[PDB]
Formats: sequence, C-alpha cells, structure tokens
Amino acid sequence: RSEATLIKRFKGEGVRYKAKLIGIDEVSAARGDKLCQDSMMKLKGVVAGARSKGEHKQKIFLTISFGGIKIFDEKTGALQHHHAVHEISYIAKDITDHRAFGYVCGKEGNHRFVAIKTAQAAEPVILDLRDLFQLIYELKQREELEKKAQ
Amino acid sequence: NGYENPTYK
Ligand SMILES: O=P(O)(O)O[C@@H]1[C@H](O)[C@H](O)[C@@H](OP(=O)(O)O)[C@H](OP(=O)(O)O)[C@H]1O
Repeated sequence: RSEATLIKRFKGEGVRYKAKLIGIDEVSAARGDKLCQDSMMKLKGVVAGARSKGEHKQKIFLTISFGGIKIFDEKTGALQHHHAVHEISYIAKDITDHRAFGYVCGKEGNHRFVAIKTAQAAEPVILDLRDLFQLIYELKQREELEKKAQ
Repeated sequence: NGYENPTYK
C-alpha cells in the first residue's frame, strides 16, 4: 500500500477488470446505501426479465486509474463510459451478490447509478477504488500545502 | 457497507 507502489498501480491505464454491464439508472442522491441498494435490484430485475427474449448483458472490461473509471466494450475495445474521479460520489457493493457492485456518477442534480457484474469477486474492485480515492485526496492535500507554503 | 469519495466535486 506504499504511496509509491499504489501510484504505479493506478498510473496510466491502471488496473483492468473483466465484467459485464448490468445497467445504468438515474438516481436522486449522490449517496446512501438503501438508495444505491434499491437501484441495483431494479437494474438486475430489468436484466432478469430480458433473459426471456434471449437478452444478454454487454460483456465489458473496466479500468481503475487516475482517469477514474472507464468502461470499454470487450468486442470492439471502444471506450463507452469515462467517469472521472471527481464526478464519482459513492461506491457500494451488493450484499446479496458477491460479484456485483455499483457507483454513482454525475454533478449535483444529475446523478446516475452504474451497476456492474464482475467476472470474479467485486471485492478487489471496491478496494482499488477505495485506495485510489484516498490516494488522490492525500496527494491533493500535500500538493496544496506545498503550493500554499511557497 | 458503502464508501463515499472524499474528493467528490
Ligand atoms: O446458465 P444460464 O441459465 O444460461 O444463465 C447464465 C448464468 O447465470 C451466468 O452466470 C450469467 O453470467 P454472469 O454470472 O456474468 O451474469 C449469464 O448471463 P448473461 O447471459 O447476461 O451473460 C446467464 O445467462
């Protein structure tokens, strides 16, 4: 967890994670567990109902880096969603599902809840996000105390 | 539990 190793870990393209996009939903707050717990269920349900029509979630791969969270389509590699760190307000895992998590994107009054179904556990992704957020906060304080101590 | 981003905004 050395600031130096952690900075190397999120540098550039950062960490990659194979997953599927459950869905994107418009919410009202920038945070809250119940609110962000409910929205997950609403999205999984839309997905569940779609299975009857031979629907499938879009296979994607996502990156966690200083650019925030990016979602790339697995087939064409095209970047479909880029959510900068300062636009992300809340991270929340799914209690009844260890392979799914979500987060809220957007500026005040225009939030969105993104739901993801990871190939492996969602634990490592939540952890990386946590550390990346904390890191940036620290680097921002220190690199501010310095400029203001000029 | 969930985690809020300290640098949000
Ligand atoms: O075996 P079945 O009855 O076909 O059902 C599949 C099974 O539940 C997979 O685990 C799931 O992938 P995830 O675990 O990644 O959701 C897949 O979703 P998909 O069709 O959306 O890929 C389902 O279709």
